[PDB]
Amino acid sequence: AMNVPFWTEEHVRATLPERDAESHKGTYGTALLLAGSDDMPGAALLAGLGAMRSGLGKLVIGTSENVIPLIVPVLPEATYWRDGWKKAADAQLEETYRAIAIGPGLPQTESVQQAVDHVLTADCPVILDAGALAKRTYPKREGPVILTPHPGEFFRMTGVPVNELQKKRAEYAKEWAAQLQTVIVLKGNQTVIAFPDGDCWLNPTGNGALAKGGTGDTLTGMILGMLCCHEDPKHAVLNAVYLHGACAELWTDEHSAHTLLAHELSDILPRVWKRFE
Amino acid sequence: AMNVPFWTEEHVRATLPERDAESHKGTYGTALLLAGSDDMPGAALLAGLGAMRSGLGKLVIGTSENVIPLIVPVLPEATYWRDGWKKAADAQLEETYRAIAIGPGLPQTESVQQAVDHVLTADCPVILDAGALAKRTYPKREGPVILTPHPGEFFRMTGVPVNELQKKRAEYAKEWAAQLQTVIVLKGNQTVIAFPDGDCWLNPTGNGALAKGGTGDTLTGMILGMLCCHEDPKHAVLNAVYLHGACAELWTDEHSAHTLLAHELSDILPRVWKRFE
Amino acid sequence: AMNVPFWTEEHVRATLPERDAESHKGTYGTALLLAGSDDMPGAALLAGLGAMRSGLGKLVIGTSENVIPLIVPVLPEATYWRDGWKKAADAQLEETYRAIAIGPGLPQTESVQQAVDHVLTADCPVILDAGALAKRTYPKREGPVILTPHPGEFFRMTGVPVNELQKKRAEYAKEWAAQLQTVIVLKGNQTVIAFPDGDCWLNPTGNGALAKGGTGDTLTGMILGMLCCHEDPKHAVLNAVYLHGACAELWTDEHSAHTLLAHELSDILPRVWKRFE
Amino acid sequence: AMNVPFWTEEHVRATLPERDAESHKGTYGTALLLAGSDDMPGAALLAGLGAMRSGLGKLVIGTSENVIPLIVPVLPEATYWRDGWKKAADAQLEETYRAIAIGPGLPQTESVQQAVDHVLTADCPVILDAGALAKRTYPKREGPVILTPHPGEFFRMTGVPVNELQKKRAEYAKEWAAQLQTVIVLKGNQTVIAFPDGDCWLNPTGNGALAKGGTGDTLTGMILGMLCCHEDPKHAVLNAVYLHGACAELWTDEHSAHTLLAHELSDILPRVWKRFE
Ligand SMILES: Nc1ncnc2c1ncn2[C@@H]1O[C@H](COP(=O)(O)O)[C@@H](O)[C@H]1O
Ligand SMILES: Nc1ncnc2c1ncn2[C@@H]1O[C@H](COP(=O)(O)O)[C@@H](O)[C@H]1O
Ligand SMILES: Nc1ncnc2c1ncn2[C@@H]1O[C@H](COP(=O)(O)O)[C@@H](O)[C@H]1O
Ligand SMILES: Nc1ncnc2c1ncn2[C@@H]1O[C@H](COP(=O)(O)O)[C@@H](O)[C@H]1O
Ligand SMILES: Nc1ncnc2c1ncn2[C@@H]1O[C@H](COP(=O)(O)O)[C@@H](O)[C@H]1O
Ligand SMILES: Nc1ncnc2c1ncn2[C@@H]1O[C@H](COP(=O)(O)O)[C@@H](O)[C@H]1O
Ligand SMILES: Nc1ncnc2c1ncn2[C@@H]1O[C@H](COP(=O)(O)O)[C@@H](O)[C@H]1O
Ligand SMILES: Nc1ncnc2c1ncn2[C@@H]1O[C@H](COP(=O)(O)O)[C@@H](O)[C@H]1O
Ligand SMILES: [Mg+2]
Ligand SMILES: [Mg+2]
Ligand SMILES: [Mg+2]
Ligand SMILES: [Mg+2]
Repeated sequence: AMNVPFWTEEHVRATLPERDAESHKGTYGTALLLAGSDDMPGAALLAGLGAMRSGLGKLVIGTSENVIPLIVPVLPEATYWRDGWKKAADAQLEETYRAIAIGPGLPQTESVQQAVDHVLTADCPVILDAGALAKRTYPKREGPVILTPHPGEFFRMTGVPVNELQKKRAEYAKEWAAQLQTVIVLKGNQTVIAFPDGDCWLNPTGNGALAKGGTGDTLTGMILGMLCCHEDPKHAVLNAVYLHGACAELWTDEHSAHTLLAHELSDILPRVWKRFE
Repeated sequence: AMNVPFWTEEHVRATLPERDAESHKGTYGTALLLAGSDDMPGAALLAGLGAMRSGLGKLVIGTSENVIPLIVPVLPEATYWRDGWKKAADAQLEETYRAIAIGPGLPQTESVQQAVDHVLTADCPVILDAGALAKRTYPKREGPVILTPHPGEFFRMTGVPVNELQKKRAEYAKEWAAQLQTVIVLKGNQTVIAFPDGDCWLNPTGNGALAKGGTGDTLTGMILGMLCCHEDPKHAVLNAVYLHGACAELWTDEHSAHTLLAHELSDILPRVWKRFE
Repeated sequence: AMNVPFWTEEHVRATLPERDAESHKGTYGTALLLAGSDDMPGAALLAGLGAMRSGLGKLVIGTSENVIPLIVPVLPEATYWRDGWKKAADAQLEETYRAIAIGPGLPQTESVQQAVDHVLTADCPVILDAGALAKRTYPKREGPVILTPHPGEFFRMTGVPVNELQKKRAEYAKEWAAQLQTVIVLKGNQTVIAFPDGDCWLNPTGNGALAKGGTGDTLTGMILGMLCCHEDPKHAVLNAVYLHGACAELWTDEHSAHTLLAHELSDILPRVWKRFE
Repeated sequence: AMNVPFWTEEHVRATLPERDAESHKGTYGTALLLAGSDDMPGAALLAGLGAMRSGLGKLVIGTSENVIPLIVPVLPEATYWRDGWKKAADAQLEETYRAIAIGPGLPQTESVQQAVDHVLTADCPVILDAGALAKRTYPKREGPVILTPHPGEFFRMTGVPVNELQKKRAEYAKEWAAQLQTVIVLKGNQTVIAFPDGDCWLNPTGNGALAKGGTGDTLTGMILGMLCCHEDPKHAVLNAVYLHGACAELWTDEHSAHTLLAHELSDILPRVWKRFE
């Protein structure tokens, strides 16, 4: 209705970063992932794999103590801030991060919001997902704040009922990105990426293989890692959404769309990303 | 003897569901898996992988507390109801599920039967396997009850000795599906799928690679997931049994039948299912 | 020197079992693996994978309590006898097994020998490896006892120094198989399989990729599983040793011999075994 | 500037060891890896996989008690010295090792230095990495001491600021290898391998896929294993650095350089090493 353009293959190709010969892990920064709780542990593994696959230099995972041992055998490249998401409720971060994500696998509690308020005093891009998404406003700060709601979460944030939202997705996503002054990645078929300066794009990739638990956790991690290796955080968000969907499309070439498990998106991304270089 | 027809490739092709572009995890429902105990933990991983591979939207695994950490690194897409199978002994479920399975890796105790009685007050299809199979009767309810005995379990349920059962498998499975008013998936070479309205089919797929611990746990999960994405639960049961056997047949093309491990059925299913689309 | 014959491809082909359409896990029996301790846990995973890959019907792993959780995510098809190897020191087994192995990852203690004495009152083939190998004698019983020493272990059992043993491997292995009335699988390049009735064979397969920790643990499991699916336990031992070596030979076609990890033998066996059918 | 030569493919080919038919795990020695702590557990898995992939006979991992269970399911071929890195602070090793590595995933503490001092009284090559790297001197001993700093660690060791170091890498690495009488593997693009007898080489392999957490942990393990199977420890160091980089180059043929995870280097090495035989 607003003729929102698609972020196309050519846009992805033009904006994906190089990984120069003369670079080291510091060049690509340290990200912080605040995710995973005792009854929702998996989201931390899913977002952690997503992030480390996506071009960062180092990853610190601030997860609940009992979730740590579940990540290590799969992702021994991550290090930990023990009970990090809980500790972030109590004080500003003393360490500097290139980008921060909070929420996958976290409960929708006031303590999580206290951690959000603390993380937002850092000077870096911050992603809020899942349990960190609430009806609230956001402080003026330098770095972008990126919200990644599915339509149910968007209802929670805005009071716009899902059946109404789905009739005018880009109109609502844009209106709320403007009002909140946050980026909004409104998930679904033709995911909307709405920027608070009024730029808006639709994502052309993806399919129903993604319509299963965990896929958004992987996405959150992909955005996190891409924020570390892209100079322009807009490109990081857009490329992450695009490549996430493209991994599902590769899967369905030889596998049924009913059978994908989220973590496999991370396994597919290395070859998919290569195709866009 | 009763000329029971085979559920054929063409039946599978005609009844497997689509996964539409305009769908999300809610479209494919949330299943509940009540499985896995401290000395039989593996069944929960096997049924959990089977279920998430088979087209559901979300999976909640109600397993013993100490089994949880053993599933997460392999299946980070599942969430948990801590000690769920034990808690189900005490009260009706307050959450709504698209389908429920109970029994793989559970002991054959009265407490498991109490959980069965509670789960049966939900309005959804329910699968009973392994430890949940007992000599008993079933309350009138809307959703189908699907029993998945091997011949030893069928003896436990009915008093029909295995050596007699094996002479007239479909006759006994049909008689007991009618008497109990449950679906009976009577396992073995030429698995019988007997419906309580008198429909009955034989499964043409599978081989001796399946004659090893855990394969039925994987099957239970496959039925669970297929109940979530098929409109007709009869088709879900039939397709699950068929595709389970077909995965073993793919394995034996290049691998010895002596060497299959149950979890690999789940790894094979993505490509096998694609062939039937 | 004694012109001991090789167990050849044609011998393997002639003696490997079928896995009939009309069979179930009971047909292929339940094995018991008594293995793995707190500072040597890995041997239980290695022997467990080896066994379940090798044609048994069910596997019960009697391992230390804290080792259980380390096996489950890799081998969810196994079930457990909690602290089984320790409990076997106290009483005869009340359950019937098709075959038993004891020792991989167990300490060389008197308590392990007490478990050995108890396991030997069962009527089935029994394999002793690693910590279960000691200087001792064996009671008259129906089922074969199969010892799987490397030359260091053979010295421990016999007092024959390794440098002397290696000069006349088959002569010593035969002499001691006769004296003890046990099968002796004397490991190394050209493994000797000596039977207490005086039959003796050399194994023609294998290479230096096997000269690394854990490979014998995998072998012990392979023998265990093959004892369950072969009618003649001599063939089970011989085929296991042969196929174990053949998996290393397949590895070295495209991978360096320096780089094999024991568990990968188990991953290779499905395709290798197929070649001999 | 000093015209330091590259260690080339032809050098690697000429110096990689054989793995003879008549060999066993003792031929290739037992290594000790002192690595992994509660908030940095992954380094032990990464270095452990690296080491066992690289031609040793046995590996003992002296890691913190709670890290053990995280390694076993991935690397069941390793055995353990429980809390080994901590115990090494208290006394000389009573066991003989072919080579020792200390530091990956260890904190930069005085207790780690006490363990270093004890390990150095053994008569074998010793690698110091990560937490074991400090500003210090080294006792006269037979076996080489091999330091594996990245430029940040080199600053910690020497006071040479990174921006100055990077202008004259080989000059500084050589000067400090001479002064300390240690081997220095100065990491980065064109890694410098400086020997204390004044030999020095540059590594021609590798790319930005390596510029991510954990890759140096894998390298430390590769050096450790190669020290066990090479007669000349200089060749072991040089070959390890070379093959490590070559694995990254193989990865980038079909996968994006942004997406490599360190543990995958270990998965690639078997085929890469084969190419140089
Ligand atoms: N190749 C390199 N060149 C320059 N600095 C480096 C290099 N590798 C690591 N560093 C520095 O050391 C830090 C990493 O320390 P660590 O994570 O403790 O191993 C980086 O953030 C850089 O500041
Ligand atoms: N049918 C579909 N087509 C394309 N993308 C989808 C579809 N269903 C779900 N997704 C994506 O899967 C993810 C779901 O996020 P979440 O609900 O947080 O797991 C988002 O990236 C969605 O845009
Ligand atoms: N693409 C979508 N369109 C409409 N509703 C959705 C979509 N994705 C998620 N939801 C809603 O939110 C619920 C999932 O919430 P959660 O499992 O907490 O992430 C679903 O059951 C739906 O009711
Ligand atoms: N020989 C065989 N041919 C076909 N299917 C088999 C065979 N042996 C076992 N199965 C199947 O393997 C599963 C065994 O279930 P369970 O005993 O619960 O593990 C069922 O789906 C059986 O029908
Ligand atoms: N296809 C089958 N035909 C006959 N008996 C079976 C079959 N599958 C399982 N059983 C019996 O039930 C036992 C397995 O029980 P469980 O291990 O408790 O699932 C087997 O040892 C058999 O005695
Ligand atoms: N160089 C070699 N050639 C053939 N087989 C070997 C070689 N080195 C070791 N093995 C085998 O590897 C296993 C070692 O057993 P263990 O010492 O118990 O791990 C046995 O099956 C040996 O025969
Ligand atoms: N094929 C073989 N030939 C000679 N000695 C061996 C062989 N395999 C193992 N050993 C000896 O036994 C030791 C291994 O014992 P273990 O690690 O306890 O299994 C080796 O270090 C050797 O001294
Ligand atoms: N851009 C690059 N080119 C080649 N090697 C690299 C590059 N970045 C990092 N490395 C290597 O990756 C490892 C990093 O070690 P560490 O910082 O200890 O993880 C070392 O082997 C470095 O030489
Ligand atoms: Mg989500
Ligand atoms: Mg069963
Ligand atoms: Mg051994
Ligand atoms: Mg390092």
